[PDB]
Amino acid sequence: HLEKSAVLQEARVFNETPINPRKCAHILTKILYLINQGEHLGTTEATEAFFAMTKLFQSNDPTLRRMCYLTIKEMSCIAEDVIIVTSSLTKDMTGKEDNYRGPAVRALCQITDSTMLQAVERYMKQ
Amino acid sequence: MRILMVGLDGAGKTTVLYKLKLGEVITTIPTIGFNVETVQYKNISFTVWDVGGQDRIRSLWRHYYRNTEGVIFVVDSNDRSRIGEAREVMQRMLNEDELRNAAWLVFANKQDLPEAMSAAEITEKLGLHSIRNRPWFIQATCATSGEGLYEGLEWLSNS
Amino acid sequence: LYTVKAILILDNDGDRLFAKYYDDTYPSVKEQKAFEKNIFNKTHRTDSEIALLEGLTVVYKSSIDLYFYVIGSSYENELMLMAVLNCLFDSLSQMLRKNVEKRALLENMEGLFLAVDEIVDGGVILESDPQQVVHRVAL
Repeated sequence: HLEKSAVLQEARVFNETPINPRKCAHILTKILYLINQGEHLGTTEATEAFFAMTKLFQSNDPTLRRMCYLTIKEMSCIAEDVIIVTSSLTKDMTGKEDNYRGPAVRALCQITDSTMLQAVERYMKQ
Repeated sequence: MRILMVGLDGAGKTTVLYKLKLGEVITTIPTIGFNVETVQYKNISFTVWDVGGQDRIRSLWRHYYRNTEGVIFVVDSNDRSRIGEAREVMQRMLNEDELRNAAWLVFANKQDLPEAMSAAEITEKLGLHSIRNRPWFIQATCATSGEGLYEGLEWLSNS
Repeated sequence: LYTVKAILILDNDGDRLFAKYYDDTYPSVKEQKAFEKNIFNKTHRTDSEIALLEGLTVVYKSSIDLYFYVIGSSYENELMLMAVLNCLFDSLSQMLRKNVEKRALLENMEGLFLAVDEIVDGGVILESDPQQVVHRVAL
């Protein structure tokens, strides 16, 4: 029905100044689809994504948030970086609903380093 | 405008930031898990990247590029220590070359009683007059006063 | 207890467009698919109270046009598992207020994905109470 290569370039367009929440949501869906049926993965592609995903964060939009989690969740055993996320993470944590919080832990857990742990323990206590 | 506010975690950049941004502050540690923030000033629509610089990321602080056009470089004024030499020069030069396409406005923080060693020496050392170059301002602040803040933005909101 | 070895969302036409392999042990995407061929196909368009393949439990809800699957080990309780099997089945159903088809999937692709993550997350069932859920989500 649809194909990966083009898409792989195109996903970053959401990352391009483009405002249209829907559009990107869809595009994200596809990626996930490619993935769902089966997909190669790798770093370069990831890294570029790493800068790409990252800017996009003045979104308030809750649902918008959802989408993110999922994606990130995708990266786990093949995960890349955490520090950026920290702030982000923190944001879920302080973040009003409850919701935000659960997804974040969930990606985190195959992937992470002892170290930070201590800190995040507190959160755990909570 | 992707305007990057730079400096370390522990600076108390963040303090400033929200002081301005929200009116209200937050700890003298700049962020660990970033800021991207949007501010309208003069109703003009701005993105603040606030870095609690911290090394590993610091190394990678280049880490992003696209849509870059403005610098708040927060440097702590009274910082007698981490400010110049190799580090300072390196950072500046690297940044400059890489994104010769953005004005560099350096922010000197917690000036309190200034606990620097000469406003003059440093500005020169940074080659502030190596100028023949992009809109520049050398600007003094102690955070609590916010000794020069509004101009930075203001003068900036110049075109 | 990590019950879902894997979960698959399937055509009538004996194909799978969603699967999340809760844990893999024979590799590949591929390898899953061959399995489908046997299994689904064979089963296709008809279900069981119980079905087994080799000491593993075979679980799943169908539609006239669609197939749902969960795999676990047959070494353990029908009822709960069923209860679950349904729990999903209903939830989504209820949620949907509709019988999924081929249509359903294209009709909104997102919802599946979204759905997929919430109950089970690789293997175990975190989420549930489908109505609850249903209400619980919408965003």
